[PDB]
Amino acid sequence: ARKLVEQLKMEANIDRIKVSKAAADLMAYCEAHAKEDPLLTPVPASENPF
Amino acid sequence: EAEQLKNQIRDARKACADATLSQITNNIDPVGRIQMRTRRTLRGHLAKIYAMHWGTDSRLLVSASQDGKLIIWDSYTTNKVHAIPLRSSWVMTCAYAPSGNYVACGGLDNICSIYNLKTREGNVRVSRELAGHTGYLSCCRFLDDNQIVTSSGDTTCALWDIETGQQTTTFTGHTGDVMSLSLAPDTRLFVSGACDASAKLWDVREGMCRQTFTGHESDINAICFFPNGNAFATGSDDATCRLFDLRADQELMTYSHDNIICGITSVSFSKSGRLLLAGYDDFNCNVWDALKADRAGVLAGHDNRVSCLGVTDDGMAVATGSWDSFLKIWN
Amino acid sequence: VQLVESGGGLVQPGGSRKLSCSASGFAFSSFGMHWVRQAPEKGLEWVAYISSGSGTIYYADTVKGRFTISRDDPKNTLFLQMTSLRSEDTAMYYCVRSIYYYGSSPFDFWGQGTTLTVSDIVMTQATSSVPVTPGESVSISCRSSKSLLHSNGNTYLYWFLQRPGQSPQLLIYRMSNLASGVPDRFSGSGSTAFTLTISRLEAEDVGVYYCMQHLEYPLTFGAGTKLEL
Amino acid sequence: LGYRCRFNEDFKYVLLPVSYGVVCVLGLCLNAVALYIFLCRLKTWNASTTYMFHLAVSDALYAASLPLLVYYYARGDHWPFSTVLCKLVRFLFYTNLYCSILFLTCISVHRCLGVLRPLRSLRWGRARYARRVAGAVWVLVLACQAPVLYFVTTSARGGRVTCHDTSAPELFSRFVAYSSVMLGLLFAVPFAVILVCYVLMARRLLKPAYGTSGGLPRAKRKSVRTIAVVLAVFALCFLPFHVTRTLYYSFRSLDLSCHTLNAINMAYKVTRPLASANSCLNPVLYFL
Amino acid sequence: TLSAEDKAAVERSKMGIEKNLKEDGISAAKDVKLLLLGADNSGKSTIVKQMKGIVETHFTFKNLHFRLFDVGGQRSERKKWIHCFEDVTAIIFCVDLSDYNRMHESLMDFDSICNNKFFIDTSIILFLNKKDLFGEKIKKSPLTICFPEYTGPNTYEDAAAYIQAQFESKNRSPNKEIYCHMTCATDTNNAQVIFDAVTDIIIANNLRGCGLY
Ligand SMILES: Nc1ncnc2c1ncn2[C@@H]1O[C@H](COP(=O)(O)OP(=O)(O)OP(=O)(O)O)[C@@H](O)[C@H]1O
Repeated sequence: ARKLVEQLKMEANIDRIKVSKAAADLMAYCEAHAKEDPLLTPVPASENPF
Repeated sequence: EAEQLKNQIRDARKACADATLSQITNNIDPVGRIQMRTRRTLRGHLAKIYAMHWGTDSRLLVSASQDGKLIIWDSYTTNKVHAIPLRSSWVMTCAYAPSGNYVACGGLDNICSIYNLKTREGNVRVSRELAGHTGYLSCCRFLDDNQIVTSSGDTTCALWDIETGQQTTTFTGHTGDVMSLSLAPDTRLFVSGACDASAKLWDVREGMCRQTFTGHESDINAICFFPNGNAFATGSDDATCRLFDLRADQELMTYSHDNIICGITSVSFSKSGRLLLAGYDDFNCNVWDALKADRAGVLAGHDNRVSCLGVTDDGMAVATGSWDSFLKIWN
Repeated sequence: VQLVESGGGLVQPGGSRKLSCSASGFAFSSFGMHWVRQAPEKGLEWVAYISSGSGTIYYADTVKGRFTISRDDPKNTLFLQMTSLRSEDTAMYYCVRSIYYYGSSPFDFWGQGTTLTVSDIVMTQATSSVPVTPGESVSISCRSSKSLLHSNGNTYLYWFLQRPGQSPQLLIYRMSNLASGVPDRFSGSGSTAFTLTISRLEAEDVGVYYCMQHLEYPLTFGAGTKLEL
Repeated sequence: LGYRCRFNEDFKYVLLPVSYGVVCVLGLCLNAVALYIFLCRLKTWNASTTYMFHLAVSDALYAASLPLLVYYYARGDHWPFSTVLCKLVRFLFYTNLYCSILFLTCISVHRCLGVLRPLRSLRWGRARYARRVAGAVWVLVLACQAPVLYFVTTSARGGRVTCHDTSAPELFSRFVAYSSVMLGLLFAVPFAVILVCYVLMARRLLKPAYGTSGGLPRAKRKSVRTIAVVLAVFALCFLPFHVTRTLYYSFRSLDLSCHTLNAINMAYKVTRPLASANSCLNPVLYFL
Repeated sequence: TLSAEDKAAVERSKMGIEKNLKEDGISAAKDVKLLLLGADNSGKSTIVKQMKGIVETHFTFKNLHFRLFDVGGQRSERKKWIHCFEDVTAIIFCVDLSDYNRMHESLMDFDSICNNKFFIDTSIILFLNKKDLFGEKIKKSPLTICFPEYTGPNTYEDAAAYIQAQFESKNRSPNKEIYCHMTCATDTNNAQVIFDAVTDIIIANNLRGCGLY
């Protein structure tokens, strides 16, 4: 049980901050790479490998 | 003391959650109906296909099936490049080395075999056989040509040096069978989902668990990293897909519907992380908007349970395997 | 890997002889096989080809009907039966292995040829003899009548270096594709005027350099470009 | 065609039109929906599904051949169309009637082999074999029913032009010989093979296992019930029709008093609707 | 196909690799896959050794290549790898008739296995071994120690029929069938019993697949 409580105590120090920014990070990653995604904006058949 | 620590962790989780992801995301338009059609169909496998993996060149893929065959396919021209016989037909996972010189597989044999693709004799031969896991092999991913991380049903995950053939590290702390693992883009951390309905983030260099996530109700069957590397998604046997965050260290989004009552076999992300693809037991594969809670499309080309799923490194295609012994590439 | 031939000798005009290739150290059945001829005028010439599993068979424009190429995979032997030998057949023939799949390197290994005595897309190598200065980088070029850049992006120009008293070595299989076991100082580029560049040239690379094409079934070698130190 | 003994046929001009029309409508609808399910609800076929598909297409073609016959019989045995049209329609009629019988024989043999030699006749690659068998059956029945294209013609009777289901009245001996040969080859062998297969397969199915408990399994009893139902339906639909046609042709070749010829005419042309109705009954029987 | 090397690659894929795939598929359809289940010291090992991670045992009896997969070495969760043995011909379940705690444990395990969703249409060959030991023990001790609701005679045949009826009571699927068998350590016709059982199962599979219902 000492190992479990020691791991739990060490797991306490994470400095979790800004859940709103934790969502805005995924927002910004999806926004900035939107044009690079071929599935999001389908490519023409001339430039499609398939 | 453990209960007090858990209560402190819960309080710290609640202290940060000022805004829910569903509220902020309402200001952008959805992706709409994602129209994706089958382009190729690989028709060489006989028994049920259990795992498949893409190569980093986004043209070659490796697939594993119950008939004891590792087949490498040319996705563009449908040609089969290699056919590797397996000693044990009960393969549950397969991997492609980032360089492209090696493939790996494992299953109920409790052995993670490694095969050499580029030899001098012109045939693919087995390079190393890694042993030490007590339970079945459920997932394996290369770090490089010499390092591979495996997960097993003995509630442990391990890191191996292929040349040495022994476990460098053993990751311990799960109480249920570990079902899947996913590597970070930098290959410095990974997440493993277990049968204890919990996901744990690991440190390959340190060798100890860093964070634990306890959102799901049943056993987690599939995990996958977000492309940015600070988030991941899970798929469990309660018709639910959930999105966690490493920094916030709690659940962020939930991907479920009332009409969905079957477990999730595989999950995968897109290049931008906007589309979350998940295979189900409805014999289908539902495309989810990651930022929202709304479904965006269905990959209904399979007549059997979809067992494996993945997206290419350039994001131009999606390959889905299933128990109907076929692989389909969707664009 | 080891390809060894035999059955070479003096042949009277109008006679017949057979060439045999002995192979070991590699999966013979998965490899397609070649026969390449070199006259004593330092010119390589392709003769016949057989595919893996004895399927597709090709013959040269000058030996068709006269020659026959056959193989048996269980015995790991490749045969070449030639009938009514002419004075133009006085040359030494090589046994070349060549496997074909996505990303493979064809023409990778060459055997030790046996001499025989009997008593398209043209490749241009205008440079014939070039003084080689050790320690100084050199450049070797080749020319083609028809562009080798195919629609699938594969430009089939091959590079072979023939050491004196030795078989050719596959330096480069497709353009800017360094082969296996070849030092990194070599480099290939081009389009159609291609070029092989050897940065920081050292010793033990003196020989005759040839350029080859794999676009069409009529397969043509280049003229002998020689580096003399 | 000035026959000595003129028959009395008033039943036919009412019975055969309505029967053929109802059978045509029902069989066309059932075979259309059967092809729809066999081509859309699934596209993975085993050695039996191909046989059912080919039987369905034979039944559909047989039903499609019917509108000309119902029109001709409802118009009082009058033919207003060309000779080649009626030759083709009779050829299609008999070709599909015997093709359905051959496909039923194939299904019976397949079931009897799946029960009597289960492991051997089941664990192999057995789809191209079914396709080859179906193609061979199609080719054989087409080559066998080709002579009716030559045989069938038209001939007027004092202002009454009619189409001959048999040959012309002058070449009747050769048609009778050919019809007897075809009756033998394409009825007696398939009927006997179907009967033997189903009887032996039911006999095997009645045998209990070793470690079984209770009575016979519900599967092994409903299978025998379906065997008996299929065999009885086939017999009722085809055996009286063929025996009546044999007696009809034999007594036409060797004449008797007018009463006997009228009676055999009545019997044969009231047994015709059963052989017609087998085609629409087949999808129901093979769906139940 | 538009290039010579592409032509040769397509020829390789369609002529060599597909040839080996077809040959492997032809040679892989001759075998019979059987799952082996039971308790510890229940005779499960001693019958598979008499005929002869995961323990794969194979033998040929009547031009049939039986493959018995002993999964008893798996200490992990059963509900995570039970779907792998979906296409098995049958399940061979071994039950020891000597003791009673393992008897009730085997009742629970048989109930769990029989009503599994992946095995609704999968027949079961149930073995009740150590019958000599069971009779020798029951000639001096009653079966009421095991089943308190047992009201029949304390004789070998009546007791054994009661246990056999107890196990078959767990079946609630009409399509499934349990092929019970009484065997001992010196019994040698077990392979024959499995042969007739799998023959019957194959007959029932043909009946199901022929559209005869
Ligand atoms: N021996 C006969 N005596 C009198 N009439 C006959 C005789 N044989 C045939 N017919 C008449 O000839 C007509 C057609 O002759 P045919 O044999 O070609 O047709 P069928 O087989 O008898 O049956 P259907 O006439 O309905 O098509 C019939 O309507 C029948 O009335």
